[PDB]
Amino acid sequence: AAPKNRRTIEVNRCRRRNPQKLIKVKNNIDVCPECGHLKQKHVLCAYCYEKVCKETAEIRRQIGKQEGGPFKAPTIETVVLYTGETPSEQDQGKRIIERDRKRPSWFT
Amino acid sequence: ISHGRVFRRMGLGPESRIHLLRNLLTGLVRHERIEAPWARVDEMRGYAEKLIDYGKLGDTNERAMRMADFWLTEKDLIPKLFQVLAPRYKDQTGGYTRMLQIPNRSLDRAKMAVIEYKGNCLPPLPLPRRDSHLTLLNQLLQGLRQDLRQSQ
Amino acid sequence: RFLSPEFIPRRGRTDPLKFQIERKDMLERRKVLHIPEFYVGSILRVTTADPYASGKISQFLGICIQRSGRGLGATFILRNVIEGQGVEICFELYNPRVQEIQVVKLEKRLDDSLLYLRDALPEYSTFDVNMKPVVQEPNQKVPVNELKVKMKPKPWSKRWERPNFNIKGIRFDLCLTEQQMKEAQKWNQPWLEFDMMREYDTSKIEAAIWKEIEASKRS
Amino acid sequence: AIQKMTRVRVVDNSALGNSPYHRAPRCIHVYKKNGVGKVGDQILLAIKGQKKKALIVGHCMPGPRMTPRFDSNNVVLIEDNGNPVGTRIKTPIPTSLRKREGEYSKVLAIAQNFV
Amino acid sequence: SGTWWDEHLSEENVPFIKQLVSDEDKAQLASKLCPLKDEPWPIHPWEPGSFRVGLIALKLGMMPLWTKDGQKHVVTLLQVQDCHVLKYTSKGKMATLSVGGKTVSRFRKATSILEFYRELGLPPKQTVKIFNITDNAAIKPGTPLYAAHFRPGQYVDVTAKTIGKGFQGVMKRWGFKGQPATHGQTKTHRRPGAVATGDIGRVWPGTKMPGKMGNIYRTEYGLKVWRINTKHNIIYVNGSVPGHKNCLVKVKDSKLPAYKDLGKNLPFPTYFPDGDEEELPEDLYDENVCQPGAPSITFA
RNA sequence: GUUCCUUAAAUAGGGACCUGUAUGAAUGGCUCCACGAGGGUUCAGCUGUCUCUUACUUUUAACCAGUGAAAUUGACCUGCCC
RNA sequence: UAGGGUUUACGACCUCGAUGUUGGAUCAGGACAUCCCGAUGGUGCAGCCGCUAUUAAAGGUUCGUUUGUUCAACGAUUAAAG
RNA sequence: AAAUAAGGCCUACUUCACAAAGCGCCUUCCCCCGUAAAUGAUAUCAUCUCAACUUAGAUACCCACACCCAAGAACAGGGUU
Ligand SMILES: [Mg+2]
Ligand SMILES: [Mg+2]
Ligand SMILES: [Mg+2]
Ligand SMILES: [Mg+2]
Ligand SMILES: [Mg+2]
Ligand SMILES: [Mg+2]
Ligand SMILES: [Mg+2]
Ligand SMILES: [Mg+2]
Ligand SMILES: [Mg+2]
Ligand SMILES: [Mg+2]
Ligand SMILES: [Mg+2]
Ligand SMILES: [Zn+2]
Repeated sequence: AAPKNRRTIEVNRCRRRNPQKLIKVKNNIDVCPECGHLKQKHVLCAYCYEKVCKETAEIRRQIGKQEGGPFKAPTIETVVLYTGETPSEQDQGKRIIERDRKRPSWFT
Repeated sequence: ISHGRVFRRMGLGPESRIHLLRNLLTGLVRHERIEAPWARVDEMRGYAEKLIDYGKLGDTNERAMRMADFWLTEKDLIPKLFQVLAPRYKDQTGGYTRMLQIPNRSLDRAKMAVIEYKGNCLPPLPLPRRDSHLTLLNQLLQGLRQDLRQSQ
Repeated sequence: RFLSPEFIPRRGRTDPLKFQIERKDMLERRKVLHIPEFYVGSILRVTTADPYASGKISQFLGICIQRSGRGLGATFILRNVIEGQGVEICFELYNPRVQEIQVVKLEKRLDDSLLYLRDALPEYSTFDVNMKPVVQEPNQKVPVNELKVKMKPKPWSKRWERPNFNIKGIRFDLCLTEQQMKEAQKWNQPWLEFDMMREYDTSKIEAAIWKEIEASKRS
Repeated sequence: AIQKMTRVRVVDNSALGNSPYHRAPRCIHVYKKNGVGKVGDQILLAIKGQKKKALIVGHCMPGPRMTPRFDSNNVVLIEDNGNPVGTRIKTPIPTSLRKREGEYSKVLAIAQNFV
Repeated sequence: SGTWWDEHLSEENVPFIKQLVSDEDKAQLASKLCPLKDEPWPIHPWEPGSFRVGLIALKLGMMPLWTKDGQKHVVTLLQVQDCHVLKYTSKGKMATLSVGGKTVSRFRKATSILEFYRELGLPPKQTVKIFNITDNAAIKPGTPLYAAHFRPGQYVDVTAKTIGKGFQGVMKRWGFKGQPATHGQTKTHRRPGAVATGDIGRVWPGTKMPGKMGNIYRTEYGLKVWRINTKHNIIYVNGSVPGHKNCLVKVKDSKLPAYKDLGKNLPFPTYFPDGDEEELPEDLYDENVCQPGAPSITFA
């Protein structure tokens, strides 16, 4: 069980230098059309994902401020708006949740 | 051996994993977006598929009511579910949940993904937009199709 | 309009061509004999033909304990204590040694598998060998003689007290006690009842099977 | 099914099998290359502190499809030539033994009922 | 491989390309459906020493089959899909012939394979099993081989992979008895005890040890055929067959000494639908097989 | 040990013989009411201990991230047969 | 007259600043002075049952009751429990 | 027809379920040197050859990014119309 002979530096090098253990190079790094932050295939961007996360967090904070206490969950849909923008004539009963913000160049 | 085996073991047993999946489904029904590992993400997506199916079956049905009361621990999401996610998708059949992928976690580096119901009021996600039709290969294929059509 | 449980395939992935060929063979076989539809707990009487017996024609009576299998395999055990001796024969509806499949009754007994009859006293097993049929109410709800079954002393062979079996027929009040019922319920799994992923849908498959049966009957 | 040390239930008119005893008679040895007994096989049976041959007439495990399955290890006694000891068997006997005709002829003639 | 095709295609060219691929494959199959009409090379009669080309079917499932004597006999399922010849090579030790099977998409393949399959008709297949045939029977490439190649009452061998159980232990890999549960084991229940002797400080090559079970080609000899189907091109072989369901299997004539000189009634080259041959019924039965629909048996 | 049983086999258990030649009496000889985690057998039930083992959950194992020891080592470019 | 170091010893030649002691479990490698499946000669070979000498080790070599003991007694098997 | 050891399978039977396993089912094929016999000399008899010459005397598997997997610890492999 115990080492009968210490491994030589040559053996150690040959063990810790073969291609099987070396980090395999990858070639799945493209250029994201948005903000060019070199994204990966089959994976979303980084800056766009952070922006979406921040927007969702702000929307959730606004909903909580409007909803109030916990244990609510109304049975009505939601509609997000921005500075100005008259509410859509189709969504009149849906509770509107917004505050102050400008529509970015990627939100419908 | 695991030939043709479904349900990947997660927690310390069936009860733990099903409770975790139920909690994830409740969180998604409450917020419509969760960042969870790929395995748990796909499991919760498959569960929410049947959940929406049951919700669409009908509200007066005692089976669907019991399923909604069980799979939802808060007990406040059952009406929202039944009255929003069932009538909104009255035209679809099985086009729910949109799964993607997250780069990785900044802590232990884990494969995470995102899933959400279509038509949500939240901002849109950067879906993988295919190449435009005005490219070289697309134009060549369009010309080939036009020639094949004119051949008749 | 109930569809025999032999046509409904299993969830196992495979080529539908195999199931189609199996259904075609089953229909071609049924075209000869009759093979009436029956549920669990119903008394049956299959007249088979054996190569060595008092006459090439054989007979036997019993209650269908259960039934499973797919394709040409439609097994069903027939229970009938004769001369104070338990006997069980595993017959298949798609055998060449079949002539007549007479049905005496049509019951369900709630439980879809009367495998606990082996542990039950002989009173709920002995039946007449030359009994007459009992038909009534054509095309109507099948009767269900909802009745409990007393069990022998504690020495069993399958632990029917646990809830995983789900019988809803054994009379545990006249056999088991409070501690036994508690120890049995200890191994409960309420999550299985709510597991909506284990259910195997069959609406489209049932419609396809009915369409194929109609096409085969009309041609 | 009927291997070594198995409480065998005898069913014959022989006084040795019908008389009671303070020890249940169980098999002795299986006359087969393998350690498993089936229908139509000779086996030694200890009865009343004495050794005597027997014959397996039905087991408790599930056999082939077109065959029965008893709930008790039914066994019938037999001598050297056999030449069965008993004279009447009220319990049923599977028809699988009828294919013998030569090895156990008198046993079939004495058999009353059949499955 | 290189970059997968579905990368630079918009949301309108994918279905068009799929339909074009399907139409091209169907047209090639329809054009190759006529072997006799095209140069089929001279056909020779049956000879004492000569073999024929085999088939490559798909193992669907299993089902029982009772004979006229009233006995259960397990039977397998083999679907003969397309099954075309690729090329022919003369003298190695004997002539050879390549045969395909299923139709695999021509997108995830090597450029050399794509060029080779473009030189000939039909689309690229999955596997390519080479059969050791004699110089007598020599079929031209591009011809089909349906299930009619074989006939009932014939022993046909089959070989294919097996349900690999991965790097298994010892008991499941070789059937070892392991160690008891008590008296007085503490950590020994499935491990291998002694290796081999003591003084020998080596290990006998080939000694039974943990390894990758299954996942290897294994042939089975002695498998009788009961019934065959012409419409769906199915072959029902007796006994099980190596390989999981929906797995390609190589089938060819047997090789036992008692079954070698009996192909006089069988087609020496291969079945030819175009004839000048008299088509066969929906499915040929056997002399000792209960037909579907025949009256019940009776041993009286 | 002889001797009769207890089972299919009994150097396991027990009924009597002194021949224990070195047993034998408050260095205590014998029976007995209740009892023994003390040491050896057994009748009707019991379980995977085996006949022949298999399926599932966890502990646990492998990979991806972090840290991170000890027993030990003359150097090894370390095969096999006579 | 030739072969054995498998039993009992005989000698203490490195191994008491360590080679962990028998049976019983999984696994068996090899040798034939071969129990059996293959082939021969003789025989106190009318045939089986037998005996002897040569080749053939590709294969097989049981289930249990006791004493801790391989060995040691016994019940039933198959051609054999080397 | 049964077992032995090996190669496979879940459609019927069971442990059980989207699998796997056996109690359940299919397959396993080549002679082995030890003898007995034509024809004649050393030894014109006779005689089987450590004298010349004749009798019982290889077949099988193979060699063109990303999702799922009956393939797999990774790696690797199969499918992705
Ligand atoms: Mg875990
Ligand atoms: Mg074991
Ligand atoms: Mg242990
Ligand atoms: Mg660890
Ligand atoms: Mg690490
Ligand atoms: Mg140390
Ligand atoms: Mg010395
Ligand atoms: Mg020493
Ligand atoms: Mg010392
Ligand atoms: Mg030392
Ligand atoms: Mg010798
Ligand atoms: Zn971006």
